[PDB]
Amino acid sequence: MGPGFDFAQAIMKKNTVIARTEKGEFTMLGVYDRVAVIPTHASVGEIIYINDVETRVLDACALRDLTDTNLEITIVKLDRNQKFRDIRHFLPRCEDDYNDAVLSVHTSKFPNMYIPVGQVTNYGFLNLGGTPTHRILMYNFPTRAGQCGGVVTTTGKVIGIHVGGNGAQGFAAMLLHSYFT
Repeated sequence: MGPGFDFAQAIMKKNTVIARTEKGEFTMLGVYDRVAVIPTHASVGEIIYINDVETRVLDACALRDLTDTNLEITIVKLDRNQKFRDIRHFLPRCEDDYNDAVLSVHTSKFPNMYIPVGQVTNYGFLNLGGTPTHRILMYNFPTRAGQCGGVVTTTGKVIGIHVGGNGAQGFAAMLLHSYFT
């Protein structure tokens, strides 16, 4: 509908796949080469389904900060025959707050879904499902089951992936450029 939705669509149309684990179907962001991200609660194993095709997992790393605190991001290298468009230049370098973000989801349950979530707070610490988590972004939208892995964007930046909510707020894990050197 406007330039925020334009940037979000451009990311969804080229840099997402549908990932299925034993814990559900997730929006999965491809970042560069065969490297993608997914919420750590997806419990990625040795095999994952990518657009309903059986795919070997070459590597999976559940990120933690240097205090050994959960970040809720798993970086996955896929045994896929095709590379993603490199979007690392759209990743922020530092923790920040944002205006006018969009959350975009693409699954069997929610195809072509886009949500203007408004202002995004650097929330920091969250007890996420009982697990102490750092580098959390918050937005005041009543996000639902089926939105985990959703991509959070502003114009020109890919800033996080949706990892949870409390019924009134939604929470995303930050993406930082330094995760993908």
